[PDB]
Amino acid sequence: INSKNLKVEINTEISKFNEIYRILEPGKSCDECGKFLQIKKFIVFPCGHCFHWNCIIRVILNSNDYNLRQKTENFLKAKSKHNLNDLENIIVEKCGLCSDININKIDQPISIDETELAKWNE
Amino acid sequence: QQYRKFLSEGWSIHTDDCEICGKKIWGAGLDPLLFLAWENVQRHQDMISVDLKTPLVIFKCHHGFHQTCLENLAQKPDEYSCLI
Amino acid sequence: NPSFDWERLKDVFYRSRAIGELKWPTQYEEFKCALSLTVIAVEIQDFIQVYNYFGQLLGKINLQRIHEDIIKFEFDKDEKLILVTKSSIKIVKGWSPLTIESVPLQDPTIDTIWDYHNGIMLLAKSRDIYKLNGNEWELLYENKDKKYNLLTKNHWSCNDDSIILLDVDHVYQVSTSNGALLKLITDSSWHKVTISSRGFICLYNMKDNKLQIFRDPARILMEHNLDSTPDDICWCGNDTVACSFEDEIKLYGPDGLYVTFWYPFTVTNLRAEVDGLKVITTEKIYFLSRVQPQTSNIFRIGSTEPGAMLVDSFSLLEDHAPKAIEILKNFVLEKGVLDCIAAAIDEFEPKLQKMLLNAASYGKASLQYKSFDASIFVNACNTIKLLNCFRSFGIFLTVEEYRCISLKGVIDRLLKYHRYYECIQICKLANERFLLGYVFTEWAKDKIKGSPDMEDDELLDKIKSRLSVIDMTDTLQMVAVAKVAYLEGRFQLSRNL
Repeated sequence: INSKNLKVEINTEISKFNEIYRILEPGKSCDECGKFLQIKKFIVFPCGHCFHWNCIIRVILNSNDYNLRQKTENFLKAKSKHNLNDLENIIVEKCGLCSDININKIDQPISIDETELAKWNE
Repeated sequence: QQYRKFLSEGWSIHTDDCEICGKKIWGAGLDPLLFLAWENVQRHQDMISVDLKTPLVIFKCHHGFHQTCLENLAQKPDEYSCLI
Repeated sequence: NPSFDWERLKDVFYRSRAIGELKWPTQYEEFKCALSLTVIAVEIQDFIQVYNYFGQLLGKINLQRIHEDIIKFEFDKDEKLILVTKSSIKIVKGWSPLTIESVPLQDPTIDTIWDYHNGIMLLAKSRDIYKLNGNEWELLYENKDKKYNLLTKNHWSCNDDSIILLDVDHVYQVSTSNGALLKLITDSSWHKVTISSRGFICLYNMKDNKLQIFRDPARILMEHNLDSTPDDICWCGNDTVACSFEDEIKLYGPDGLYVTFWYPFTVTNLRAEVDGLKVITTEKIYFLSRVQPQTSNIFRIGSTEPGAMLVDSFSLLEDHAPKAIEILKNFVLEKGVLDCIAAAIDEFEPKLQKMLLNAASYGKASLQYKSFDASIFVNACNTIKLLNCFRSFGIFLTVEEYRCISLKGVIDRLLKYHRYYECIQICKLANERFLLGYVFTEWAKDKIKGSPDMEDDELLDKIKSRLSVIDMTDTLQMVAVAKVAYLEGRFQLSRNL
């Protein structure tokens, strides 16, 4: 009975969530890229975030995560977009700054050392 | 799991403008007044005072609409519904 | 669960973290160890060694003999190691290009030195106060041959403002702003005095062992009697006095409460930094501190308020998901997410921070559409990065200490020790440009003032090729570089720059 009630509640919530977005754009807006939101596209997330559909795809390519990085590499962003639904689903999954992309970067194993210390040091 | 995965994803806009006043909000060709208005803010914060006080409204239909434009149709700002 | 380490005095807990393991074979600690801010200075027979908290060597000084047999060496607020001699005071600026400077007395005829603490001196006889200026002394209240009958140095301690000097009959405070004497007590026999940064006082008696912490005269905040004799009475930083007994620390509190902090090896010299009680052992380093209320309920065994159950929701997630979803209907999702965000800010291990951050992230989707600002989460996630990067080169610091001194204070401490590549990498990750050229100008000055047997063309080529990387215009003045080049034989290079 509890499982049936939970399933009914989940279905009702999912049905209500459809076509009820009602998200709003502020007088003038921008983020991540910095330049201007209204110049390329309107990839918008909740909790007030804005992206250009290009800065976000640049972030995932530069992100330290491996499986997601190679998963997008099948299309190479140039091979074939097909119906673009696959790219739309892949790109729009995280907030960009409030998600695991930046949380998993608080240790910074990267330390660029290429014997260049002999030049710009000592 | 399906319900949890459907509460953080965002949405884009595929259309180029609304369907009640034409114009354009996404593609190249914006009115220079909007570009000047953006320059007024985030540069010196001198004074943002202009008739351009219409915040765009994004929907699941991705069509997109203004607020004053929808207000012209005697629509209360609590039951915004796309015209499909 | 981290609750094992925590003990409990009245109404609060005290943490005991562990960071830094410095190795010395048998007794290389010996004696006469100086310690301020993770720059430990230790001698053995004829050498002075300076180390970090990670055991790496940093420099070497006291080679050859400078005469004027040394009595003490102390650090200061700018890590410029001061050395006190019999007839003058020495200050060291450059380690490899040695630049020892000396300041003598204004009249080395009668009496030279008794002792010297932070910004304050004391001569042998006719006890008088001299304030330490830039490179000279400033006179203060003059003794009328009726001040003190003190017997040893343990009868006075300096501070930022007050210069309270203990006596055997009457404690006599002196205001350093005007150098004005003022009696404080009428009947006492204290033998040891300690003072806090905020102005708190602590007075020992070494007979009927007891303590008397002071904020103002005639008011007693505590009369905690003590047993046996302490060794290194110290402070935790405007919080509570601390005492130790060889291989033990006995933290105290109101109504005579006790806290035990047993450690394996021993307790060597101890410091009393701000909100810290940095303990140096013979093999490792500890950071005894105190819990804070915002993080005192998430990890506390048994909790009901928001927090410590959002973490429970996240831990329960991935199994029995309906239960985890149903949990988020009893506690308001405002205090819990705030505490979760401002809970990983002051963590040490890079594993609890990840869990706290992802738990806090799973605290915003269920919240209202536009009711909570998202800037706090980004600010916390960005401020974790700087501390994590800092705890890689050797320097260790907390969030509160990082507030006391600006980023320039951190950059100077590492520019001092001839590490010109590390610094330039903090500025990139910290996303700053104002303090960029300040590293380059120092590096250029040191390079010009370094190797004298160079050639003008190649030196200019290097000094201008290294400028290509930097693309920023602030504090990049090279007029000083040209002047210091002109200050010595190189004139053509100075003109060409």
